[PDB]
Amino acid sequence: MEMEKEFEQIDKSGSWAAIYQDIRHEASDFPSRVAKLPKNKNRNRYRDVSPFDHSRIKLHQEDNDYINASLIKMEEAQRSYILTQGPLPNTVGHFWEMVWEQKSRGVVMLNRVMEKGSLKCAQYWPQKEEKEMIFEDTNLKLTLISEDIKSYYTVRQLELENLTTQETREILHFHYTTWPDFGVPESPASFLNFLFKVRESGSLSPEHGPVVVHCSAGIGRSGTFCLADTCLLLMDKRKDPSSVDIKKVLLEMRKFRMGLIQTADQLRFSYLAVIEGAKFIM
Ligand SMILES: Cc1cc(C)nc(Nc2ccc(N)cc2)n1
Ligand SMILES: Cc1cc(C)nc(Nc2ccc(N)cc2)n1
Repeated sequence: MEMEKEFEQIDKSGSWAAIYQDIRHEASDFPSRVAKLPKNKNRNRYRDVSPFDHSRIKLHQEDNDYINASLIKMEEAQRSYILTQGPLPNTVGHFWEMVWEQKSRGVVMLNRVMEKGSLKCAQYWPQKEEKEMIFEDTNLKLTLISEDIKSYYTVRQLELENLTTQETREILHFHYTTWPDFGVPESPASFLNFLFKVRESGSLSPEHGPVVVHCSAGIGRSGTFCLADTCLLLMDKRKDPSSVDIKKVLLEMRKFRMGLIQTADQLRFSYLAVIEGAKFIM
């Protein structure tokens, strides 16, 4: 079926939970043996969210190459994304090592450091220009260059220096600051505006490594971001845009990382974002 009328048909019939459970039943199951090794217990934020072995990002290190991060490679759309958990106190150095080694230009952050009164990720970037951060375990230095605070999101320019080679690179930090503590946004308008700002920066484009996107577990809000981006790109590429099937795209992405889209409300919000976004494109 088309998307906008399949949407109203699920709303009128109140069957979002049944649709979402079908997706969960059909989703791929691949091994995640490296994630579960005992030496990696303090590299995982949640015991039930792990990268598959076949698509995990490897750190360029011979001691321990593990980070909870996955490469989502969308062949028809010609887009790639790295989805990862919010960094932990003992993985902030690994996180920036990955950004460096994978040649990423942008980092997309969809959570606040504290939500619901608990810590959802480490304060992994500097808050003041004159107070830089050094990661001694991976030999990187990180400096805040500038910060632009807007009503729904903040954009930061950061400098990452490999202290071994003295090479430097500019990284863009796109921080969506207004996702509610509970539920999903009422309107997708600010989320789409944010997506378009990331696109306009070059961070999603083939001349760079894959964008790094995270929330707390790296599957819920993070899944919504890449699902909406990929669906809209396919609608531009194809002769028949109504042939884009959001459930099939989500199942394709779940071949690369488990659990993408965590609730039926997030599924409905993804439909809404793609629907409204397709009107603005034209
Ligand atoms: C010398 C010194 C002393 C202190 C207290 N912080 C830093 N740098 C730093 C900046 C930002 C974060 N998040 C962490 C550390 N550096
Ligand atoms: C200069 C400086 C000063 C301080 C206090 N920390 C850092 N780096 C850092 C590394 C890992 C975590 N978690 C936090 C900070 N760097």
